[PDB]
Amino acid sequence: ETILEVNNVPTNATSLMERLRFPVSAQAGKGELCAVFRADPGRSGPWQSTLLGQLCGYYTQWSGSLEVTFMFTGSFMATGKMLIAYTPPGGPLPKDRATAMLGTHVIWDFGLQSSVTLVIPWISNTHYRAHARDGVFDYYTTGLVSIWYQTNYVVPIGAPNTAYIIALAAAQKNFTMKLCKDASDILQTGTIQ
Amino acid sequence: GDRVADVIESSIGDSVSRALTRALPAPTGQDTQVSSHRLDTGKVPALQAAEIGASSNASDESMIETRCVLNSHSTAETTLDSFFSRAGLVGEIDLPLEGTTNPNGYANWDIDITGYAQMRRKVELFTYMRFDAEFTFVACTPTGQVVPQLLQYMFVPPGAPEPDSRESLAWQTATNPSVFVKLSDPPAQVSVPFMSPASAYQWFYDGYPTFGEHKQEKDLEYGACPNNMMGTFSVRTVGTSKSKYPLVIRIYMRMKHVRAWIPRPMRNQNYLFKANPNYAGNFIKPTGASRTAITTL
Amino acid sequence: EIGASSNASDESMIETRCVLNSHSTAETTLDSFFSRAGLVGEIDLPLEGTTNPNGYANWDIDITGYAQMRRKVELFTYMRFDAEFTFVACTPTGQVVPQLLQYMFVPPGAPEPDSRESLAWQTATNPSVFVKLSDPPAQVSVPFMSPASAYQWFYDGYPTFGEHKQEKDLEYGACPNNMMGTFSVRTVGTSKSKYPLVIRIYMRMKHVRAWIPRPMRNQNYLFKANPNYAGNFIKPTGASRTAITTL
Amino acid sequence: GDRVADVIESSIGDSVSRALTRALPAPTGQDTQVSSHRLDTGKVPALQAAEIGASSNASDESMIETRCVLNSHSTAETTLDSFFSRAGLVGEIDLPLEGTTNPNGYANWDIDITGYAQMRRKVELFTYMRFDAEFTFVACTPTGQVVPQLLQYMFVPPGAPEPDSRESLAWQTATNPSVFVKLSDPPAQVSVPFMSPASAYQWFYDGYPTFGEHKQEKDLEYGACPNNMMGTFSVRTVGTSKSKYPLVIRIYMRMKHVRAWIPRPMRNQNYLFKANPNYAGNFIKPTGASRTAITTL
Amino acid sequence: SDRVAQLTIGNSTITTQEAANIIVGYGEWPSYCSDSDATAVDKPTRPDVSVNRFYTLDTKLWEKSSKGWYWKFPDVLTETGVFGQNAQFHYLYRSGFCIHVQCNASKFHQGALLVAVLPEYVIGSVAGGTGTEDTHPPYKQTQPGADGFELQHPYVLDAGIPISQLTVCPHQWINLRTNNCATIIVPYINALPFDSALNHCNFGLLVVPISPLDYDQGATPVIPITITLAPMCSEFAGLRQAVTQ
Amino acid sequence: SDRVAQLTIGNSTITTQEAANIIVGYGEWPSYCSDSDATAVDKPTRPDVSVNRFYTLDTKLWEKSSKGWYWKFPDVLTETGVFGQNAQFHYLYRSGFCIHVQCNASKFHQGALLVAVLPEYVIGSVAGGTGTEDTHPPYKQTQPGADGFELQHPYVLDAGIPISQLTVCPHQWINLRTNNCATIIVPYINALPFDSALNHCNFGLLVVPISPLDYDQGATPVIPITITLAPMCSEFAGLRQAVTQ
Amino acid sequence: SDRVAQLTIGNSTITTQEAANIIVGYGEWPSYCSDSDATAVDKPTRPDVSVNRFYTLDTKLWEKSSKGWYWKFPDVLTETGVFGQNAQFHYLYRSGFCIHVQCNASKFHQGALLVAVLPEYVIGSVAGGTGTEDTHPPYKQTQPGADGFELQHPYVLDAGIPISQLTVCPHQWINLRTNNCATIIVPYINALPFDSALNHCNFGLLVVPISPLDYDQGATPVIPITITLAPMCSEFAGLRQAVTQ
Repeated sequence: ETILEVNNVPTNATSLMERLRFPVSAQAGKGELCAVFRADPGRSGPWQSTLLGQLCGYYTQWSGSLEVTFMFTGSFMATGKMLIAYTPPGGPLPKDRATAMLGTHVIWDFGLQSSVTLVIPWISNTHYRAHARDGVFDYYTTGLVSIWYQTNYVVPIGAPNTAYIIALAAAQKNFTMKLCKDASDILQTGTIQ
Repeated sequence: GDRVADVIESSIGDSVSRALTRALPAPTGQDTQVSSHRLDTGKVPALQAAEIGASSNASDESMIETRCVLNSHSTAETTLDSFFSRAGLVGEIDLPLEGTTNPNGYANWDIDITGYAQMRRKVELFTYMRFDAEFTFVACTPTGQVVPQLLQYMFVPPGAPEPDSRESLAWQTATNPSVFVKLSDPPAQVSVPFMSPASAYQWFYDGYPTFGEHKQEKDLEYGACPNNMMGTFSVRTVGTSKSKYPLVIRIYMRMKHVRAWIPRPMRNQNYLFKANPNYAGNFIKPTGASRTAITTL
Repeated sequence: EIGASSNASDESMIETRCVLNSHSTAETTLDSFFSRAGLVGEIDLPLEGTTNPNGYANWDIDITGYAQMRRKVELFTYMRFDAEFTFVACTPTGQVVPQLLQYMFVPPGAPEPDSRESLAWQTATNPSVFVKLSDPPAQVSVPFMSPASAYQWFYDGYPTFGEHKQEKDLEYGACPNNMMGTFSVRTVGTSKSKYPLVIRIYMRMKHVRAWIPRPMRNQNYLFKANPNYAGNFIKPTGASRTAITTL
Repeated sequence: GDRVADVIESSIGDSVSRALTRALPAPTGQDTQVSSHRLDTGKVPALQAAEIGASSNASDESMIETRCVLNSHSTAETTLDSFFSRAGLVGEIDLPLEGTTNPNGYANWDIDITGYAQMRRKVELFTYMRFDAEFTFVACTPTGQVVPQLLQYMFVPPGAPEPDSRESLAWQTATNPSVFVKLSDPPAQVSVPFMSPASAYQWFYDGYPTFGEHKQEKDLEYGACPNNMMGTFSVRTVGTSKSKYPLVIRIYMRMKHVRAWIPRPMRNQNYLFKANPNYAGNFIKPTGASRTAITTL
Repeated sequence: SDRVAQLTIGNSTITTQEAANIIVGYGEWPSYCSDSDATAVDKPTRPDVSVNRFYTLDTKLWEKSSKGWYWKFPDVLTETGVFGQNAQFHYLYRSGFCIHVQCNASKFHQGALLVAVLPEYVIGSVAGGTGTEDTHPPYKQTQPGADGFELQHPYVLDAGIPISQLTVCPHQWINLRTNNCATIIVPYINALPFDSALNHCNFGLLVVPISPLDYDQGATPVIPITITLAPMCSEFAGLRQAVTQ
Repeated sequence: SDRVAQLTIGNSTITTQEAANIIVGYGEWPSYCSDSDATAVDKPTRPDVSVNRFYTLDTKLWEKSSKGWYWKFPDVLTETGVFGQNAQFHYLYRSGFCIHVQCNASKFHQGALLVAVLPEYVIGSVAGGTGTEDTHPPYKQTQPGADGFELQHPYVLDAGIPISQLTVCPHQWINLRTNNCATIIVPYINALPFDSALNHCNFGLLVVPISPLDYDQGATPVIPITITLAPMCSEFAGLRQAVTQ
Repeated sequence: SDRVAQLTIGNSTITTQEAANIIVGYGEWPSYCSDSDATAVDKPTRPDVSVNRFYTLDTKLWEKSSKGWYWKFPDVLTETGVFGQNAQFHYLYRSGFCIHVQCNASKFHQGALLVAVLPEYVIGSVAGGTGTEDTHPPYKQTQPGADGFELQHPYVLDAGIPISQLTVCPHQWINLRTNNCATIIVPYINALPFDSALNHCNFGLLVVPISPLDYDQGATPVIPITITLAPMCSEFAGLRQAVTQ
């Protein structure tokens, strides 16, 4: 089990105490987007922040995808109706429920159970690609995951309207990861003498 | 249960690439001998025409007869696949003490078979390949003598940053082992296995190795892949004792563990860049010189 | 976790697919083979200098050499491994000169030399290696002689007997006697070298056996195994964006 | 051959409309008797609650007991499906000698159950139907007496042209047989089988019975199909002896061979055209009259 | 314990583990559809499980002054998705269904909804509202699209349909006592075997709140209700090119 | 006597009874494609025989001064038809083929054509013609569409390819002695298992008249040649929504 | 059904009947500890079940602005009780443990806690806070006593320890959905067999609220969390008089 925090957008030290947050408020509740994030786990940022991602950041190749879930912390009567959706690479940014319809995934609902096991199979035709360098070659899309509201953040009167949780992810036997590269980012102003 | 039989038309028995034809093995074979002229039927396989293998309804050889030949040649060790290497000039580089082409004191060269098309085009006759390689660096003086200096060789694995100074971090190369060599020791002799990202090296390939929409900006990656390659090699002098003689290197190339496919025929023209289909159209000349007549030279 | 279907259906609307495997995982282990290229470090023994007024250099042997690449190996705490030290000698300019050099080893427990003529040169229980500048450079194996089951870096304790006071606090990391010794280098003989020399030190590890996973560090130390950090300039392990939807 | 088993997941055994559930028949059944109060387990089916069929974890009848009733009624011949026809006024038409509504001397009426919604709405409670019909035409004088005139009945099968004159070709109606009837004979009594183009008559149907794109022009075909119908009936006087008395007819309707489906509930409003969903929205009144209180009238 | 479902497509999905059980239909056997009675005699095919999966079509809100809504079946997905193009270029269609509507209420909330599936229903349109003046309803009420359309009068269903006499169809209740979600089962029924997807309308859903929505001021005013559908074992006949005519 | 074909779709079709026989390939067994080596592990599917049938794509003319033509495979049908949309919205493709080119000549006509299928061929583009000045070829030669494109130099194939050394590929002759139509057989070959239909180009056809067209004045000047193709037992992987990215 | 406990000592006690189950460790067999490798060779003893029982050590509050807390193991009970004197006058210690933390929340309350047991953890002390100026931390942070000590920075754990990468240790969640109380299982692990109870520090607990405490104004501001521990089958070696030196 690997804790994953996706939208740590703030960049202040005082925000470095509450990075768990993802947006919950008085939503419009008309299929508006909550958050999206592409499938690739091997790129620098809060994605390699995970130990699995930290190890993937040293590697070049990759075979397979990950497994993900997300928790919930509402009260007894408090519930919700969200939407967990994945899109394999090959399309632009999703628009609405129709794009979720185009994407195969599993419908998710906040019932008694909080966890939502989303498994992404080995969607990878090529094990390696033609050698190039960084530039405007962003044409190689890798997929996306979209989070949606349906009715609203629903709680009864007398209950605060805030409930934010962190995500979880891990890897299965199918995925393999090797071909280690050397260190790229490490901070040392002096060396031990 | 088992009521409808719509899907049963399938042909389970998967062996090889997709097709629909079918064949069958046989335990043994057949043989044939030679004879003379005779008008008979039933058994007459004596002569063989590669396409027809029989006689037409208009006689071919009704006027004269033929002869016979005997064999005394062996074909066991006539294969060339790996042993076809022979003598030939290959190439060299230089590391002078004072110069303008090397203002840094070190030389970093991108490792590839694209070194010199003159002899590489002989090997470039194929497209999809799996082989072993060998790099030999022999050091001497530009004049042609030998001097006892202090030199060493550092390897640059792919993915490492390209050094921009004599003191770059690329010298540490933590995951790269070390070879114990010195000018007294025999010159460099390093084996290179097959670490292609794909099943074979991509030269005759029409594609886009970078993600995103294809535009005029992203066209230089044909042949020169910044990251897909197997790395470069950097050479310099390490230590407080700096050399007092300029030096030159000669690079020797050899290939082992031959395994090839995809025959591609011979080229009679010249390129201008790596794997560039462009040709000197204004000065096209045939693969061979002809004559005003074929009868006499 | 569940391995079944809840009392509210998960996939009642659509179906799934299947994938086949063609990958091998027999030789994908990294435990010992994870070593690759990387710069390591060097030292110098000049003829005339101020940092070496004695003509010899004695350095304390340890993995604490340069945190840049050691922190990659320092990701663990309890370890059993074999080590290798390679000393390659050359000129400061980068050439080779036929001088006369040799290497003396300093086992732990021996007194640290304070002169070019110290008794530590005899080192009766230390064997001798037959090497010379003509011979290939130094290549010495180092087994595991830790006093404990593993090397102590992430350890909160007092390795010295008696009550703990402010006086006895420097022994964190730098143990005067618990260590595996140092190495002293000089020139022996009536023929003194006429060229300054430089050495490069190469490190390699074998016989991997590890435990106790310890996660990655995104900050910097100031001493050996010092938990102190640049609190006034803490930065996350990765750079974020004003929005996650678009770059 | 038989190697892959991808398709074998099928469920051959086709019985009825598409679904995925499954059940199984049983040879015999079960029975139950009655008893009194007792605290015991194992066998206690004595009482039956249609939904629960048991006792809750909070007792329902812990304070008092119940009684029993015996049956003496038969339900063998209580079905109404075909026998539900009783007395009721139906309708009539007139053929006067001199008049303005009939300037031609003949009357052609389109045959349908849409005659008079008053009693048809009782039968119109269903949508999909298969039945037999009967038409009775009884002739008399407008005053209410009987006069010995000369009359006869011609039938108009569907597809025939609608007569526009007393001498139209539609009178020949070659494929239509002839009925031997006269005013002396008993009045008309003609059976009508089920010749619907579809499986049932279309009244509650949202569609377009004409090919081509749907526009505002093609909207009148709701209910009044020019060709899909079962035809009309034309009545006139044939022969050189023209009648000297005006006449009136009464049309009697009866249905046989009942077979119905698709229950559709009762209507408390009025239409304005055939099968028109339009209603008097400004004057909607409930299906029953209420009171200021339910306790007392 | 056969109230399970395995669903995953796109990026999100919804499955249940301890839902409000299921409703069975007709106690019957599986089967394909009649084949030896069509106008032509060509062999049929079987599209199988290529694209049948659940995407939600709308998350309908329930408010204080809800008046009623509905949909048109199968007009909901006849125009969108690869199923939309297939239905457009293919003339004959038939499949089963498993309707699963998500309807949750909190501790604060009280109330119920009147969700009735009404097959074969000839739609009661606005028809000018009054209908006495011949101003035909425009096309903006025949092909509304993915939004559905708003029904005018609850207790007559725009056609004179008194409410207490809707009991014929499968009747469902939405209550926190009753269900966290409702299940509806309907097979393929038509008075005629073959028809086009643009001329004939099969039926539609209907929703009218049986009970008014109420809550003490300070709670959520509206209640979203989610709906998705995926036909099981869909088969299309009249196979032809991408030609409307 | 297995040179038969049963073909009927749309409104017209072409089958043969006494044609010029067939060419066999590799003497092999039927099989599906490798499944247990992809990046993901999800189960595959089988589109079967839903849409695979022959529509002609072009009827290429042969004239007095024919210089040569070709096509791009499988770019010919990647943009048109339900196969076009399927290939656009689906990432991985694989199928077999049975190429049947119709090529007839009359009693008057004499001549032959050089039709060569060249797999794996990196296309020799115009590249500015000369190529010495950096003016990159526009997109009007990368995606020509259903028209194909005109090759510049026959005896070098725009890449230095001498003609007499094209013998490696399956070689065919067009003659009234030889054939009333030609058959070509090619399976699916790629140096890599999985790729997209828009980035990588597999190969294309090539046609250059081996013999100049000649006839005494008064006969037909041009000779039409018809081509159609229908992949057999096509299977598509990387199943996803209608999303290009 | 082996989640039971029989506990009664002093005047009060806490046992559970329908708690949140238990967590198993290593799937192993019972055993004593190694005896034939010590510096001396004298026979060992077995203190048995003389004093091992649960007394709560602190009932930690959780508030709106909780920043984090922890403890030092086994420094919590090394100074108090007959166990305290025994540990003081005895040099070698070893025993198993069954950690049971009581954590309840009401209907009103929402939130979660991040309670992580971290073995072998070299403590990240204040060390002057900045640590750039050599002012050594006093003894008031080495032996705090029964009060524990306050950790400075959550997402680095005062040592650079990013939060998302704490997953290695047994991870627990505190939620009214999840648990009315949490169970933690840890055996005796040390890199060395024998050590004193005053020089070496084994590890400690850690608590940082994963979610901020929230509630509508008018409810309880703080949430108490109770902790007790009683080592099972404790054995002490290095038996000597009541002599510290």
